[PDB]
Amino acid sequence: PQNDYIERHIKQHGKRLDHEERKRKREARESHKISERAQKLTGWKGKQFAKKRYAEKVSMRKKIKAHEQSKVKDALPTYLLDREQKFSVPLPKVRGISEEEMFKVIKTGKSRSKSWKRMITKHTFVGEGFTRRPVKMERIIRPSALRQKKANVTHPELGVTVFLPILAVKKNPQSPMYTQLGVLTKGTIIEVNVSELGMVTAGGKVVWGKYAQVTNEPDRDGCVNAVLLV
Amino acid sequence: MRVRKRQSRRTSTKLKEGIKKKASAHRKKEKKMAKKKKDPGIPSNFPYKAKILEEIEAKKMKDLEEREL
Amino acid sequence: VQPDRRWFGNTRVISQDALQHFRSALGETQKDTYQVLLRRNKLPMSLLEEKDADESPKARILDTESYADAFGPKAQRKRPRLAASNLEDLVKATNEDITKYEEKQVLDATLGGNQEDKENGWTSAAKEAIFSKGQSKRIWNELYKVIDSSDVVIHVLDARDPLGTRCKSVEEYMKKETPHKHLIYVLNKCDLVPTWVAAAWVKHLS
Amino acid sequence: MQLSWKDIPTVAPANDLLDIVLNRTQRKTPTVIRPGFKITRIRAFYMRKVKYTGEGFVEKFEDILKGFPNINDVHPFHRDLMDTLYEKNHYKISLAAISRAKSLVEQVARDYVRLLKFGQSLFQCKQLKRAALGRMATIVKKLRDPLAYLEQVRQHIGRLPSIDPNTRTLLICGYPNVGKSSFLRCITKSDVDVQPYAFTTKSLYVGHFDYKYLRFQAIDTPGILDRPTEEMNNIEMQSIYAIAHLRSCVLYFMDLSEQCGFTIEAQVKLFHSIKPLFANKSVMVVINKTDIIRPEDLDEERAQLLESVKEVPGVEIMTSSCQLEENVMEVRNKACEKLLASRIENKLK
Amino acid sequence: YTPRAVFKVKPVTRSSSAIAGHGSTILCSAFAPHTSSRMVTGAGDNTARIWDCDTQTPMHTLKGHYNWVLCVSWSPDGEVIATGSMDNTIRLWDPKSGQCLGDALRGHSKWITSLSWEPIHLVKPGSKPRLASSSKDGTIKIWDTVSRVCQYTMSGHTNSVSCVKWGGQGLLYSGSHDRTVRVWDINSQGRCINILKSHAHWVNHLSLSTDYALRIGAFDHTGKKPSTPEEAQKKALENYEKICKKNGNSEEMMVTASDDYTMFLWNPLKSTKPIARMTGHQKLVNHVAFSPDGRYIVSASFDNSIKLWDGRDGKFISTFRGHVASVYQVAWSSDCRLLVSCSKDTTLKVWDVRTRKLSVDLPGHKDEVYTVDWSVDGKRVCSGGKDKMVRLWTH
RNA sequence: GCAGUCAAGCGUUCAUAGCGACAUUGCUUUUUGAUUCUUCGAUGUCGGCUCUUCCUAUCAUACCGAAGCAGAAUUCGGUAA
RNA sequence: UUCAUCUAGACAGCCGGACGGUGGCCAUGGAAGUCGGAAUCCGCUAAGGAGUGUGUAACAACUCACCGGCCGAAUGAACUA
Ligand SMILES: Nc1nc2c(ncn2[C@@H]2O[C@H](COP(=O)(O)OP(=O)(O)OP(=O)(O)O)[C@@H](O)[C@H]2O)c(=O)[nH]1
Ligand SMILES: [Mg+2]
Repeated sequence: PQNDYIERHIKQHGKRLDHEERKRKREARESHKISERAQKLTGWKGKQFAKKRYAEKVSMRKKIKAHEQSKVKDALPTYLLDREQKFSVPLPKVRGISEEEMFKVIKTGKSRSKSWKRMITKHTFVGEGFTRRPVKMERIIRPSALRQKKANVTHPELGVTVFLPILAVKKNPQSPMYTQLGVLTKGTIIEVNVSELGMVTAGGKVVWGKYAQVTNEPDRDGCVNAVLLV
Repeated sequence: MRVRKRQSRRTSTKLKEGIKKKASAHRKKEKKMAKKKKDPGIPSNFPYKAKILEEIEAKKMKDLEEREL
Repeated sequence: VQPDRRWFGNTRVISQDALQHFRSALGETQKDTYQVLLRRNKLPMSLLEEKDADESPKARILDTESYADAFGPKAQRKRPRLAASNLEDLVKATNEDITKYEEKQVLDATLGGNQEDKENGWTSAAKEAIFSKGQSKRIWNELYKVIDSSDVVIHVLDARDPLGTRCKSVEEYMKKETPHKHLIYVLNKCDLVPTWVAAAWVKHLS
Repeated sequence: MQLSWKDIPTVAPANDLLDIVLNRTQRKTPTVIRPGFKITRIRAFYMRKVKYTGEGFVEKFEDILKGFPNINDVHPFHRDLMDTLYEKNHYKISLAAISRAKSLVEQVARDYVRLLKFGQSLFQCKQLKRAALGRMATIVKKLRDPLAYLEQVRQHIGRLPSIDPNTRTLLICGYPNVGKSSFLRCITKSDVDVQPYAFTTKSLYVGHFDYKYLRFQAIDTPGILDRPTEEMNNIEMQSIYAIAHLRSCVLYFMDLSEQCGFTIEAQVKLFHSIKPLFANKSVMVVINKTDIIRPEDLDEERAQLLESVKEVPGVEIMTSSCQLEENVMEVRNKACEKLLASRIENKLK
Repeated sequence: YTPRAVFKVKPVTRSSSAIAGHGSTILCSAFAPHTSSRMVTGAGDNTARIWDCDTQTPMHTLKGHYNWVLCVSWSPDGEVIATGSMDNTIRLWDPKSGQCLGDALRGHSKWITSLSWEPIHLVKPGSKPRLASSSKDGTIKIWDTVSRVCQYTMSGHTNSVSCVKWGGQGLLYSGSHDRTVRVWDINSQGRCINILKSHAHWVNHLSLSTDYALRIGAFDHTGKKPSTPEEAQKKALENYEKICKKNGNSEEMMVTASDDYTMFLWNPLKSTKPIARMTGHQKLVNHVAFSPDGRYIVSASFDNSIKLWDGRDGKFISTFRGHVASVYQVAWSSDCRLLVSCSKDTTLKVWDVRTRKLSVDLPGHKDEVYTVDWSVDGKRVCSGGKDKMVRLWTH
């Protein structure tokens, strides 16, 4: 067999003597077999089937609305067109984190009796000269798996979002110690690079650092999602 | 024809009282959301599809007119 | 978060003349092993960096021939790009291509080989589980523990084979994730290497 | 590999790949965890989910990578063949997209597991599980177009024949409607079209035949029209690259009749035209369709055109009533024999 | 040594009075190619404004349009205003009167992107520079500007023909999203002569080495007011050979921008092959030009760059760091020792080609800027657009 | 996950007060299958002989369905412990 | 429950027409409604799309959407419970 061999075969010999009255009856019977599979098919095959059929009916409704609309009947420049993309902070009143969440304890000794060590459990930001401090003296631990050096921050305008390195953190509600520590819980306002969004004011030298508030717990996921305040 | 286990439909008093508590908290939360008309008129298919609005207009030519005088 | 004029108060602007001033010493700055780096006083990379490349970034074709025109029953293309014209130059290409395929064929024929052994059917055994004594995660753990708890790192080589006991692939990570540690080298057990090689092996690595 | 790659599994479209791998991680892992168990047990539950899903995707992709024939650096004939066939550009860039996606999902898993070993409650870890799995899902959902392309390239290249580049060959070429496939079907066991229309084939068809207890492959090509090497087709550049790379005898097919709907002067024009690709072949042409015309009555310009044919080092104008199967054998033995001289004069150094 | 295109224009530094007007988003503004005062602006609506830079008042606004007008390029006599409008039609005008001259330009199908005119020293002294309008639909209609009807459309491109120019050898230059260049002539009457196939993604901003002069219409380094059309065309051919006689002959260079970064300079007259593989960008390049004295090629792009090349082959000369965003529309000075360039953001950054530095900045809108042109004495620029502010410049 | 567009339909009738499914749009490092010689803190102890049974969320074995499935070999799916 | 059609014959069925200007224009080896892009005209009509699909390498041929002949009474659609 070299090329389109089944098609050469179909044109030379044909199909089964009954491939037409089987296809026809299969079709006419699929209308019955759809309801059978909907009143049977227990347990997550029924969920997949129902969601799939909802998708289908949605698509068909989309299509027929579109066809009847087809039956009824800004101003970018040339160097640009045909290309496609109070003083209230958007987020006061975030929930409060007790000092038992976001502070885990680390008992020390084969006889676990002399703990004195704590471990931050929320995603932090550590800076640029982290360089972990000696084991005998360190009392707060922000483990390396929970660290961040950038944040995925969007813009109110331009309809954009970019990954920007986190320069430093300014305001962490519900503690000043959390701010000194650089813990990135939701609501915190971090000072992030903004070079790529490229803004110039009157005179407008150029800005390469801005303020932005985070809007998702970096624990229910790993990402940091923040939004800019133009 | 192997028959596989069927779920029991008994009580589980722990679960029954849990249902009471869940339902009550849900009602209260509903009342939180609670603290925060195109009347149908006339059904069709009626046989006396003539006399009705006629009687309403017989009323209205009086309810309007017994304001002025 | 109490309302403020910050937060909508811009923070970290920088000037034409500052970019002009500091884009200027990158092709100058006097760095030797007799001077190490301590601080940063961070400066805007995305603007101060990025020397020129003259390589013609690879063209893109996606937005011009999607997929269903490329191949498939749609196949909205029949004639090639760039539709070679010079027949003599083309047969030049194709004959030199077969001969050069023969050149690579003889590269592999000379170097190897394993095809005769795999036609005999046998294969080399399992390299022992002892030959994984340094590449355990229990070990690389403590490794990064000291990389992170260290203010600087000393990568001890041995004098008799530095080129074989470096095998770095860790300095690539170090320079980029924590540049402020400078990877001193000590070529240990030197005496087993005479003073002559004790100079040769440092002269081209310092 | 080589020689009619038919060993590539199947590229399920992106929604089906999502279904397959996710349903698989749902079935072949424990699915009952309770808030009450040790936090170690919860972390382990969700870690295993994420790592397993990652592995599943990675094997689904690694299979495709290790399977596809790797267009560049195989053999110039096949390289240019899949060029003219499946768009070398698109090919390489799609497979590269797949490799990038494989790396991406490995990274997704290897980050979210390092995270999960720090989760502190069933809900935190369940959220991490959903998060990593959803990120892998979009990573794969991106792969709509590459996979839809790869399915058809696979179902095509699988069918695609296998001609050894170096064994004794016999190329058959010329204009449409002349008799390429007539000769092939009449000489060797194959099934190639004969119907009276122009492009009676659309790709390279093969047929083996024996001679001196040895194996000789014969290759019918679609053919070429005028096409001054600027405008061509994927139909024509296949014959182009064939007559280029494959080094054996060639049979140019023309005619002097009412069929073969061009002009004889255009036929010899194309002969002169493809003369540049007749380098090391020792052509034999065939004055064909010689059953009723008795073509000894060809005019003086045809005489001059065959004089031009007799410029090449090794030439042969020969008649053949290609349906009188008792001369097609003389033609086959003649040509292959006059080839064996040069073939062995290579083999003996 | 080197020539000068001899003149001296001081380094521009002054935003003049930023002017209000019709509060929409300007796209393209055209200057009077003889006197250095008059700007015309079809903003983000149907209407069109005319203003002066030296009295800073609305110079008899050119109203009277029903749909969006797009791309305004001035005639070479200061008597005709054809204006790109995205509808299928166009309207003709004149600034001095600012009245309705005729009616629509029927026939087109989508937006009219670039406008061309006759070369000056070529056509009869006392004539009408005809036009070959383009569209988004690949058409090219050659109107005798008086009849404003075309006889023969030539259809080499199937893509969106966005660039039109008429070179001074009776030549043409058309440009479309087909990634390919097609040049015709006048004695064709429905024919294509020069088909150049280079790029893998489409073209943008087909350039010209005669653009400055053959859009000014024979005015000097001082920009007088001539009388005789014969001597005006003399001045045209004279400054022609003043600027284009680099290699002793006026072989019309053609360097067309691209997407694929294949930045290619050409010479259509005596060849089809290209010349200059002057690549190096990272993102899409949009704006390019030849220096007035044809001496170099300037390329500004979407990758924070500015490049000047060898105006003799297309060899690299200089690249000028110092940006944040894309670089849209770039206009030439008269001294040719200086450059202005509109970045994506507010600023309009200015340059130093004589010694290859940045001269200064000039910010002051509070939105995006679009248009940059030049005054016919090398003094002024008008720059309006998305900021709704037609900020005016001077030195 | 975050920031939006939708907009099915719902909302003292309220689309332009409001919501709002399925869809969708944005990177989290690049486009030619390049490498991968980059593994990052489990606060609580883990891992193994003999042995039995149960679940199905099936790897093999049985029987079927759809796949360019020629043959061969698979891929996916159904009943099935 | 809100909507229409219907003996100036409703629904389901058979049977008949489903046409000229016009292989509409581009693109090509062929693309005659049915690989592909751009609108969608008029004519005489009862209707008839510059064509719903199966089909041919290219038309044919079948079909639908659309009309009419036969029959002779409800049927259609969308929501709520
Ligand atoms: N009577 C006769 N007719 C011949 C002879 N040789 C060729 N022909 C004619 O050539 C036709 C053969 O058609 P094909 O072999 O398919 O030629 P083709 O169309 O170029 O074939 P492909 O290139 O594979 O598509 C026959 O039907 C004959 O009409 C011959 O020897 N005698
Ligand atoms: Mg034939």
